[PDB]
Amino acid sequence: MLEAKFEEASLFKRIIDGFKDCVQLVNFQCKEDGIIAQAVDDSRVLLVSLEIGVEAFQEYRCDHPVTLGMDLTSLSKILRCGNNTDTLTLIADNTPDSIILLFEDTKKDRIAEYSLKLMDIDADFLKIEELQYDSTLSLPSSEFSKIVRDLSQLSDSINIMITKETIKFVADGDIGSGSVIIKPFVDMEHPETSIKLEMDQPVDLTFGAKYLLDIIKGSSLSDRVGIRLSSEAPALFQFDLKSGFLQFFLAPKFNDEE
Amino acid sequence: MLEAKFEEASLFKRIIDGFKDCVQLVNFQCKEDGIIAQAVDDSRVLLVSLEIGVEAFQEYRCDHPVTLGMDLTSLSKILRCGNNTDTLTLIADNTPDSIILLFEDTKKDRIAEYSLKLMDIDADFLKIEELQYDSTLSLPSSEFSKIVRDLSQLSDSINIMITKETIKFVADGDIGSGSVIIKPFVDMEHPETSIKLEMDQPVDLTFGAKYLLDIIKGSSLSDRVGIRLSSEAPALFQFDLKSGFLQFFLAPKFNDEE
Amino acid sequence: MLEAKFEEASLFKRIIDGFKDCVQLVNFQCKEDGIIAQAVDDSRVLLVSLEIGVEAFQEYRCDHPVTLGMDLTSLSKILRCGNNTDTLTLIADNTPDSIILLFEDTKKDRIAEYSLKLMDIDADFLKIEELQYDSTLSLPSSEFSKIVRDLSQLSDSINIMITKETIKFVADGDIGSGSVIIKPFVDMEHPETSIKLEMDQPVDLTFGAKYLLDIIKGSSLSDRVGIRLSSEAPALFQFDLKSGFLQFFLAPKFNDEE
Repeated sequence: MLEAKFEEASLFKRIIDGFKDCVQLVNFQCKEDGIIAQAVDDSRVLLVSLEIGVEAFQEYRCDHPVTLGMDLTSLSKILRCGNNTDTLTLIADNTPDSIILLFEDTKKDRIAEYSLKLMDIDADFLKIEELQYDSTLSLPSSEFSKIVRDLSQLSDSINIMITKETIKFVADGDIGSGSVIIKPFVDMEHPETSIKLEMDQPVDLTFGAKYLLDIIKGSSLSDRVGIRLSSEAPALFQFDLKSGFLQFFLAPKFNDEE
Repeated sequence: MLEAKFEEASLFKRIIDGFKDCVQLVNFQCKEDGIIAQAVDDSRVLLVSLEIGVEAFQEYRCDHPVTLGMDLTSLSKILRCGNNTDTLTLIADNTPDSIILLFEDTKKDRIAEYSLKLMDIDADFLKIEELQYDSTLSLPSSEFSKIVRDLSQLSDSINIMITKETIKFVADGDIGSGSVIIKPFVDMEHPETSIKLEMDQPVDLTFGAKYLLDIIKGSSLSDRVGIRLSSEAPALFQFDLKSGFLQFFLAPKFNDEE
Repeated sequence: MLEAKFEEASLFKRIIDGFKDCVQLVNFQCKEDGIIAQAVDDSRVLLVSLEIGVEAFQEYRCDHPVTLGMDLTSLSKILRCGNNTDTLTLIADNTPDSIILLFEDTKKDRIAEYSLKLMDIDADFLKIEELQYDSTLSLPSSEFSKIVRDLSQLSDSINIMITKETIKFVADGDIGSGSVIIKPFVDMEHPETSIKLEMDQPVDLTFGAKYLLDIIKGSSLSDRVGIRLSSEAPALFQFDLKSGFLQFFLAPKFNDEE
């Protein structure tokens, strides 16, 4: 069973836009403590992991863990109906064939009620995140977006190099090249702008501009993105929600991978 | 002869945008009491009927019913010059080859004067609207636009079902389906939001999302669209003007038609 | 050597957008009194001539005339990083292979430093502007833009006819035709709106709508464009800068040329 309704349909429409783009399907599933989901591009280098806590729903009941996959573009079309304030109510029975998305106006005039035929995925969820990542930084999300779009002009691969007290994005391509370089610092004038960074061992990872571009669409969800990198493992970029989060595990380039 | 000038060129540029899109040509023609026009798509299921009363012109003289057809996209290009406030003056002689559209600034500096070569249509105007339509409703135009765009995401055909005190748009397609359902109601707090509906006999008509999408572009002309449906006849959607109107007669789907 | 930094990176990003579009390459070069540049489309009828005085830089040193060519689209990509306020510093050594464009935030956090591989052009600068042009006019730039976009709807060639106290743009095409006509006049209420025009001999020149469309993108640089026409010579359209300018020499149509 499943019955969950958000206050503002925007929140759910915001989140889904965050990965609607980098993955073809998403296998959603509700647990007693909230909703979670996961997706992997066909290119098999990008993993999307989502969690919306109960804390984010005005009503929520998942009395029996219903797993349900579905095409994202199809889900986005149904979410276009959005109304970003008028109540969105996910509804899905015990063993569903389609999830019913129900929007209702502030009164009872509009019964916008869509049903989206679910997909069929042979659920193989992955737990690849790890305990210790070589380096860990965070920074204003939009600062990060700029850097990622910018450098992706020059090259198809952005290189993220982290050394002691120095974070350096560098794109080197054909027309030329360029590199943004930032340093950790505080700002109690609005601490959520200060660049936090710990580095257990300096790291140098190169990723695909393509994918990174997708990963920054989660910026419309948080004030600060957090990036953790590991030499022997996909880097974990994350954006926090009011209860829950949205994380993208991107596999660093071998020479391919991106 | 013909000499008609609107106060704000916007009004005429607004109207023409309303059907510029769903028809290839329009056969314009002036009568002593105003200007009227009609168009039918090549697909032969959509009829556009327009009427701009004298009441809407600052000057108007049609001393001898000049019928003049013309391509819409071509007319739209000439209307792009629009200036939405600066005086547009339609001018066309007794037996014209082209209509002269003249814009002049608030003084005499700008003589924007275009001439558009008329087309040649063997005028066969149609009077297909009828006395009694099975059901009749009206509603905020934008409410209607939403419903039409929305449902057209799911399907290529929107179905409009009208029963006692229940108006229900339903699109059922491949990714899934969905239906908006509204009920008649008043609102003296701004009566032009209240949903008026009379139903002599309940009706169930299915149309083409494609066409309906075009029909809602007339929303930029009125606060409320009016829809009248008939079992044995094209549905009449209309948008009222300050003297005159703009109506689209769309032929309900057999299985084809849209 | 070369080291020049603008206060607001916008100014340089504004200028380059002005011709980024109508030319493939630009051969930049610094002289003791400022920076200048020139470009010619492959179509060989449009010349772009630029000059940014020292007066427009917060710092400037060109101790040895370094000529450097470069692709514009590539330059525009690097200028997208723009930040329109944060300091852009052009840097190029004595005999460069690439120009380094350096943006820095208001503090020292962001070292956006790009390098653009220069091109290789066998510099043949042209001095084709002349002493006396048959007619000379100026007018609000945006007034001019309108006229140029408008008429380019009807035709592929705009004709500029200048007679005593009458400036008349006329496009005559297939769907029809149209002509804007203006007259010289003063306005001490904001003199920079008054249409200045001297005519030593009346002129009638026809140009390519295509090119003229490009020439008006320099409007985002000045309040008034200035057009000087000559029977036996490319017309000179210009936009003035705070020290310097931007001029486009367009070759009038023979029947071809545009």
